[PDB]
Amino acid sequence: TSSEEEDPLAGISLPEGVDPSFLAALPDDIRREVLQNQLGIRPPTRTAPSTNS
Repeated sequence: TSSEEEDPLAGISLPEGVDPSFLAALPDDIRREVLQNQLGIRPPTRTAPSTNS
């Protein structure tokens, strides 16, 4: 991990419910895990509505 934590008031692009404290304080592994699996949202370009969700 790093001390460089992303703050929610810093206008960072996260879905609702997803707070960056556990994302920045814990590794990037479970960070992408919780984003992709829970919300189904993809930061890369959406070309398929039937995504991993």
